Amino acid sequence: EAKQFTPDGKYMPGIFSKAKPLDRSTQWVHKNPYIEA
Amino acid sequence: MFISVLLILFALCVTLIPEAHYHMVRVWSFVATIIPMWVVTWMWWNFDASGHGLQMLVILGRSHLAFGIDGVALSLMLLTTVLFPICMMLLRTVAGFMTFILLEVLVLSALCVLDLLGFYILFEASLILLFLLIGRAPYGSLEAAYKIVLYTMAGSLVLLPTLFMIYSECGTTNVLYMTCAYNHQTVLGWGLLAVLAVKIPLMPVHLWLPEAHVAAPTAGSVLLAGVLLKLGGIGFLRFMLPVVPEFCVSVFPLVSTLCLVSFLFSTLSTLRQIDLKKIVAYSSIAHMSMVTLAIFSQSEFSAYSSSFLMIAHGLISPALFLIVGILYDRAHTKFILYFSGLGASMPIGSTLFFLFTLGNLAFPLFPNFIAEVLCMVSIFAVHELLAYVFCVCQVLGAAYGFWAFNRVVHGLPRGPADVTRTEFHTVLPLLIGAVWLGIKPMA
Amino acid sequence: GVSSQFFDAPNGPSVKQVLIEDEWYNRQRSIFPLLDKEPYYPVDVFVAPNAVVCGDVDIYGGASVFFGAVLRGDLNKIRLGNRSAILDRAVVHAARAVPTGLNAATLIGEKVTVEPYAVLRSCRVEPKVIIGARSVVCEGAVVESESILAPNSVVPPARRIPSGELWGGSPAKFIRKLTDHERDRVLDDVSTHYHNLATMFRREALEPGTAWRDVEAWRQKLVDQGEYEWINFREQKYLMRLQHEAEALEKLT
Amino acid sequence: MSLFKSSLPAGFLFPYRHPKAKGLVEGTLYGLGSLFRGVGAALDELGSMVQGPQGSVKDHVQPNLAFAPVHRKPDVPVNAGQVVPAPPAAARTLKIKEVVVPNKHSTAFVAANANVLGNVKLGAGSSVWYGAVLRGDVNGIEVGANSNIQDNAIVHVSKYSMDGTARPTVIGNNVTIGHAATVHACTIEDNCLVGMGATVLDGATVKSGSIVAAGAVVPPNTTIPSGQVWAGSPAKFLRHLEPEEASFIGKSASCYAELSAIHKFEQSKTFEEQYTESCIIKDRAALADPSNSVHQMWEYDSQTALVARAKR
Amino acid sequence: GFLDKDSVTERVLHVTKHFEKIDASKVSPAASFEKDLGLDSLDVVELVMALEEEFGLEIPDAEADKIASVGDAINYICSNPMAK
Amino acid sequence: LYLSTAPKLSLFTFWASSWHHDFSVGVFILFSMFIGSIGAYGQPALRSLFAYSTINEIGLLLLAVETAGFHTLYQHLGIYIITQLLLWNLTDKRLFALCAVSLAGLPPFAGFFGKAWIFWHAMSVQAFSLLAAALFCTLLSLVYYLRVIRLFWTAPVHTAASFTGAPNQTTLTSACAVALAFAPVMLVKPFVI
Amino acid sequence: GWAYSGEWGMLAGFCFGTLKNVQEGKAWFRRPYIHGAGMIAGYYLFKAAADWEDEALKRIITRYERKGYAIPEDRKELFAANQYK
Amino acid sequence: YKPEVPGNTVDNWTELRASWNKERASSLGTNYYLNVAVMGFAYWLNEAYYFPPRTLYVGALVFFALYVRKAYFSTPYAFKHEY
Amino acid sequence: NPINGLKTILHRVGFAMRESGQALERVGCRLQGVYSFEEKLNRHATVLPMRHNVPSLDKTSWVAPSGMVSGSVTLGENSSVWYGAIVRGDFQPVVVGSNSNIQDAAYVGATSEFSGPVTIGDNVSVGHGAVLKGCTVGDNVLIGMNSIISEHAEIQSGAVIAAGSYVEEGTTVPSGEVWAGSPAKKLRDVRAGEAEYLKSLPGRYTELAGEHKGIMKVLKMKQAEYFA
Amino acid sequence: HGPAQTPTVFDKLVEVTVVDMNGIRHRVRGLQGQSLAQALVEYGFPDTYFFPNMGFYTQHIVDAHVFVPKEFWGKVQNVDPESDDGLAVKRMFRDIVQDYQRDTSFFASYITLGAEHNGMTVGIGPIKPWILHSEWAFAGVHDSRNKQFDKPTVEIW
Ligand SMILES: C/C=C/C(=O)SCCNC(=O)CCNC(=O)[C@@H](O)C(C)(C)COP(=O)(O)OP(=O)(O)OC[C@H]1O[C@@H](n2cnc3c(N)ncnc32)[C@H](O)[C@@H]1OP(=O)(O)O
Ligand SMILES: CCCCCCCCCCCC(=O)SCCNC(=O)CCNC(=O)[C@H](O)C(C)(C)COP(=O)(O)O
Ligand SMILES: [Zn+2]
Repeated sequence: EAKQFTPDGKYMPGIFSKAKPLDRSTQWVHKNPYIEA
Repeated sequence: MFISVLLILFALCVTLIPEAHYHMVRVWSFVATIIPMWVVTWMWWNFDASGHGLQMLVILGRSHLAFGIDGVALSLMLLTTVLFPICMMLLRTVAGFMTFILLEVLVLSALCVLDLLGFYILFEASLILLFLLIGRAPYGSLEAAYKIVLYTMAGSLVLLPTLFMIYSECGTTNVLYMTCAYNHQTVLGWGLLAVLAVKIPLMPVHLWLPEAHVAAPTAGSVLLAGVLLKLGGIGFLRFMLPVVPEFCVSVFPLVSTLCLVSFLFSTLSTLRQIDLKKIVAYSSIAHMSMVTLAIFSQSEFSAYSSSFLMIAHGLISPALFLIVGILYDRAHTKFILYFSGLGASMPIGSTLFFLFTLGNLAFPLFPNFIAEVLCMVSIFAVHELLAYVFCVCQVLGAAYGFWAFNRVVHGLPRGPADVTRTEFHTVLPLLIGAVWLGIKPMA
Repeated sequence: GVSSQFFDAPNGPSVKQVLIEDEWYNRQRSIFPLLDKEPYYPVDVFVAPNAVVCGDVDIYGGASVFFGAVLRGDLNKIRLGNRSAILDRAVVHAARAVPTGLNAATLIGEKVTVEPYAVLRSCRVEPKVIIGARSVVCEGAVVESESILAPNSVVPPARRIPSGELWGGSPAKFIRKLTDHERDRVLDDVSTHYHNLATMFRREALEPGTAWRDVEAWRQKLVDQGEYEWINFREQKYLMRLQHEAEALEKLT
Repeated sequence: MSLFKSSLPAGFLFPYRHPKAKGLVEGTLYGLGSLFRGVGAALDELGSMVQGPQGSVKDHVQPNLAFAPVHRKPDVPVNAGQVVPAPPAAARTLKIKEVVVPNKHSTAFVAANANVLGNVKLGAGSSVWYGAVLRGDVNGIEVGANSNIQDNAIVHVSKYSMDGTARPTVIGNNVTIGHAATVHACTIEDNCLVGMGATVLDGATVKSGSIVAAGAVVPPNTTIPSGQVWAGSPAKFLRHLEPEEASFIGKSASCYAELSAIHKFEQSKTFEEQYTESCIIKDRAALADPSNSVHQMWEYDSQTALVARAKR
Repeated sequence: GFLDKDSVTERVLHVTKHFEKIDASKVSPAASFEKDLGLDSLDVVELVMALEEEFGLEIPDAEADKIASVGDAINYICSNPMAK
Repeated sequence: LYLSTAPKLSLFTFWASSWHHDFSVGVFILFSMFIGSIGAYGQPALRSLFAYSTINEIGLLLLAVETAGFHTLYQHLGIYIITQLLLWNLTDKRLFALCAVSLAGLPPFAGFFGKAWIFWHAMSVQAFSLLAAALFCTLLSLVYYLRVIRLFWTAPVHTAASFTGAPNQTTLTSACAVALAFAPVMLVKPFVI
Repeated sequence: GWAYSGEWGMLAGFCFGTLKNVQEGKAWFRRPYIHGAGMIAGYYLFKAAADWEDEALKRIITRYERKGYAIPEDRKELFAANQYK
Repeated sequence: YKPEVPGNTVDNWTELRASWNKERASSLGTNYYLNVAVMGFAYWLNEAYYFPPRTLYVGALVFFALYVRKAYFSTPYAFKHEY
Repeated sequence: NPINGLKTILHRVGFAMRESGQALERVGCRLQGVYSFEEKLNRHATVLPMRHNVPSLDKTSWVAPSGMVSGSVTLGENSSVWYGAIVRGDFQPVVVGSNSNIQDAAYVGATSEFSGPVTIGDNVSVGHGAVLKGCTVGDNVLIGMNSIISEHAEIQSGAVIAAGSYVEEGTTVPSGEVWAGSPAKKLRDVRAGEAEYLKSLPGRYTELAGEHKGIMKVLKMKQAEYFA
Repeated sequence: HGPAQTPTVFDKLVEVTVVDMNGIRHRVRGLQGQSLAQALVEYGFPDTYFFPNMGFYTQHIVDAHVFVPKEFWGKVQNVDPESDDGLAVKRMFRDIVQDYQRDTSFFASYITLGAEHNGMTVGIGPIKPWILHSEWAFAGVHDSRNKQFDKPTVEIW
């Protein structure tokens, strides 16, 4: 629900945004310990 | 030469750019690699196939450094200069720009070298660059860099006494006089075989590549896959056959059997791989072995077929690496069992995965198909048993290819969404080039 | 109630002292020792001319101290990690002792960025941490690495800041978990950004400058007038030390 | 009279400026140096002029603004500073007859980079640290003895407010002001501590022995009694004075008085003395070598790097 | 903890065994120097001397004053870092 | 820094001018090469690492000696002395890896060519044994040279500032010795002979 | 002697000044007098190297011919030449 | 993910302490003895250089094989009271 | 921007020539044996240029000697920056119009790597010690002391910012609003007398800044008197 | 996430009784996740109480020689004797300790303090003279007042 952009572009990093910012790491999997071993 | 020096100085200006203006940093770093692509285009427009077998000759006095152009070197230069901007498009640090600029300079200089000592000096000047590239602190493996650097140094150290011995024997290091003097073909031949069997992945001494090409990032992965193995094939074609033919002949059964067993074991080993990147790593071994056998066959058109296959792999395999890199970066893992339902999740990306998988599998409407047809024509004319051995195991590579593709693509949708504009643009040159060379490569 | 004179200085006592109201041009030094406590800065350090640094302060790597910032390590030792950003008019302080019982030195880890108007005093700042504006960490509190502190946030003494999280408020409280990308690059991104700005400023450093000419001209005028005075600080210091020794020895028995 | 008070050349004794030259060698060297200076200045100005608009700004010294005047106004009562006659140039040029400068106790110490102007009284042993601002321009500023103004704090008054009551700011004796604190139109009683980074608004008054928490926000016109600790934004009462905290404030008074004395000692040194100290440090490091040839003949003083007696 | 709780105990018993003012069977693994043995401060000092002599250490006077029991000596030795 | 350059230079010159013998030194060359390589691989201490590196280099020089052809001996001695001069006056650690790559025989810099003509002259007499031994020891050098590179290249950049004046009192000689990448241009021709 | 020796020396002096400013934390372009002096030094030094090559080659041909190893005049030009290669 | 160190911590540290409660002597003596041996008997290999290569390589392999490493060198004789 | 490149090369050449001239004058002072050049005097600069990029200051504007500006700073007619304040435009342009006060040791600048250009209107009062980063503000707004305005937020013309509050990034506040708190929020509307006090605010700052400029000019006269 | 108490240093406070080679007890406060020797330096121990690590790519790491009582033996993180790191540790035993070895001899660089380490008591182990390079050596005499914490840097070079 965050706002990482302005109404006119201008990507905002949103360092101090309460919501979790969508990023490159957004679609990372949750590793399975047995699989990792 | 003057133009080349201008590019050399112009590329170095990256470090002189203050880091404050990142936009211009990216622009300059990309344009520096853009320029040589147009320069090689201008060269190709300048070449004459009705002229001498070598054109654009230049020598830097008594400093060795003999530079001349054949079709093989020009085509390899074109393919490399196409590859490099994509690699630049995948980097974010000035250090990476500098390293890849130096690597590209070294590759281009070696690609048209005509001095065996010159090739020796210029080729392995990038070994430290690869060492720094592969074993990066946060994500790389030091062991892979250690491996590859030791293998390359071992090869070069084996070769060097042979190089200096033939130098003293003939008083020079130019190929066009090395090819014209009587020499002890055997020792130099062993040196050349050792180096170019280390460089091109050939069993048994080939084990550095599976770790190296996987530990490296996407740009270095594409570089290593599409360039440094072809340095071996152009090495054969430019040096070994023109200089020492008798050694080439007396070793032909050994080279052939080694290539065959390499192809067979690599093909069988690939199915047991559990990571996509390792699967792509083993894939190139069979192609390189096929190239080497085609070169050593010398039956009807061996050099041209080998060049065609080298171009085909340097076109297709980097696309596999691009897809692998996109999936890893937007997934943070390379482990197969975390890939599923990719077609519904990444429609265009999965379609590209399919197309380039078929490209790896030598199917019609692709340059790889004509490449392997010509290579098998050359092999068959020498003998039919080797051609049958290559023909019989065609199913075994496509086996792992289709298995991995279907396993990761179909099934339960889970993972990243489809590709971005930058990723599609990176994919684009390989698709267009493969289509163009698989429809009307010649005219 | 302490006399402004020090006979036991590492360099000897000052013979002539000058009143501040008698100063007609400012002589503010950016970096200067404190008795036997001396600074330690990298060769490529950016120190803004209006910054304040003194005494036993440690600075590592591509760190930076910006305009009007203060690092007063008079009561303890101060350490600054590699490539750490200190923006304009911030203070890094310390005390003689803390209730926690640890070293009262204020520790700043590498790749830690600080916005303007921050007060740091007797706190351990682990590497890769963002410090907001109008934000303070009290004595004995510890901020774990890979953390971001919101501006206008108060960190009480002897408190803890668990890592991998975003915290803020007055008093500070949990807000949200830092994303893995934020831990991976963003902290280093800010570090490199402000280091690039600091080096940009350092590039055009015309040091020591030319403003000394006018002061030199005024002194030269005094020389022409002869009113400029010669004083051997070494021998006058020796005489003052001998006077101190004599007067001290003449008061025990 | 260390060992060679009468033999050492003046150049060693006065490294900041050599005396008048005597010999032809010295005079010719001085002339060559003057020519070098002139040519270098000409080259510098040529480079600046070809550089363009950016070079138009030069290296000019900053005024000593820690003691700077403000305007003597009719309505404004001078009760903290003191009116003084303006320099004759100011009067003859731009009509300035009376100026008011701070009334500063000689024992007090102010950093060389602060901004203190006009109607300010500083208590005996009171301190103003680096980077702070104390602009007494429209009202008075009263600071008690042994009272500290820490770094980057702001002290300002109001001649006109929302309610239009010109209220001066008064600070008692033994009072602590935090780093980067905010002071505006408030009264602070004796032996009080103000947190670092806090913010005090107008009409507020603090009783003696009270605590201002760091970073807190003071509402306009609010009174906080003694023996209380307040925090929040705006602040709320939280806790009473623990027995040890008043003694902690006293310890702060003592230790920061010592700090102010030491910093005054460090700051009140002349340039030539600082260069002498630098040369002394240089020679001392040259003497840090145990294998220095002098160490079997000449014994040097630690503080002055001069021979006191021979070793053998 | 710097030494074993048993070997130290048997060594202590053995060094106690060779005192003329003590009863060889009255010595127990845990006892009291005053109530059980009826030994004064000087005898306790002599005890401390013998124990330190066997164990090759040094004990300041205050620690010896704190020592008044066999278990005290055993735990003191086991708490000594110079133990051998 | 003194020891690595001067007495060795003078002894090589006196050997070249007024020395002949009717024997070999090959077994000692094997001792020096193998022992220096293994020790420099195995010693974590930087001082002993460079010590065993020096042992391996002096073994290489002895190998050059045994097959005559003192021109390569001279040039390699000069290159190694240049490197040692660059070594012991280092204040920044970024250039420290350049010494390793100028010692590990990496192509673009002078150590490679200095070892290269030595190998050329060794093959000029077909000294197969010692040439192969030198090649293997050259390979073994690369391990600890890469280790050096890791230790002082892939690290945060930090250089202490001078306090007693003398501000980086050896910049000039350092940066001058750095300009060895430009040497191979003049070196590749028959220069030293 | 080589044609571009002095240019190589000037480039070496350029990098020399660059890395001198590197070793002191300064911008690469600061203190240009060092750059000029280093360029002059490199130019003269590599000119000396180019001349020394010719000196050594003349020494080589002289020594070889004096020993009795007489050459056909065609290859003597490979040694008896101040070529501006 | 992290692999586990095999074995027990206590046992492995005790093995780390095996044959190390001993003072290190001076390296001077070994150095003097090596120099003396070289000065005294190295001339025995003077006739060696003419020998057939097969025998010389056999000798090299033997000499490499029988070598004992000075670092981490320990004997049972270091902690026994009698022969 | 080839004009930028030409300006940059001219600046670099002039900068190197300044280096050479000042170094040679240092050498000449060494020959004359007087080391006044060695003095570690403060180099704090009111006007600090960024290569070719220079602050533009109205002839009716004013900056304190402790006040500083860097980069392409635009201060409008009768616009004041008070003592010790730091407005930075080295990386991003900051534009300020007429009759605006930047009070003592208050911060307005854009130094976040993605902070856009900063816009300041007219009759704008930034309180003592307030921090403004990457934000735009309309006319006639009281910016409170020690307050924080974050990036790309729009302060519409006519609102109120209470002292010491924190404004979140991209959080636009409409006109005529009183806002407070670190998670700042609307409190109430502006009152008539409060707005009148705000409207009377600018002229007092203008007259005081002119007076301060006069006193500073007197002090500079005395500084010259020392050497002139 | 609810009324969970605010994070304070008390919850991670670790205390260890350390006795010098002169037999003087000293109270030291430690923190979870950090090495014992780092806190030892943080306490004010003399530089003679420390030594460089004798391993590869770890020579910037300091350590002190201590004795671990019997109970806490299992809290020491395991190290392979066959490993290269184990070889470095064995070189440390071989050189630094010599005949100062005791079955409780251990290295603080491998002690990661935790909850269980609260109340643990250790003392300093004696060492032989040593030299690493020009700027950091040990005479064999513990007569000094310089704090190891006062060294600006750890120069392996
Ligand atoms: C350089 C010169 C330095 C000096 O000499 S003094 C100048 C600088 N000194 C200061 O930092 C003064 C302020 N220090 C203090 O924190 C103190 O005085 C502060 C005393 C009231 C309290 O600090 P304490 O360490 O005594 O903390 P408390 O036990 O009183 O905390 C109680 C309560 O108040 C809250 N609290 C505590 N301190 C603060 C603060 N600061 N702000 C907001 N809220 C706070 C806190 O949330 C606590 O509740 P929880 O954490 O929810 O359980
Ligand atoms: C080579 C040796 C040379 C020796 C020369 C020096 C000889 C000094 C001998 C004289 C020293 C003294 O008596 S010192 C005088 C000691 N007397 C007192 O202090 C008064 C109270 N009596 C005690 O304290 C007794 O020791 C006791 C009742 C046992 C208390 O029982 P404990 O002990 O349980 O405590
Ligand atoms: Zn005000």
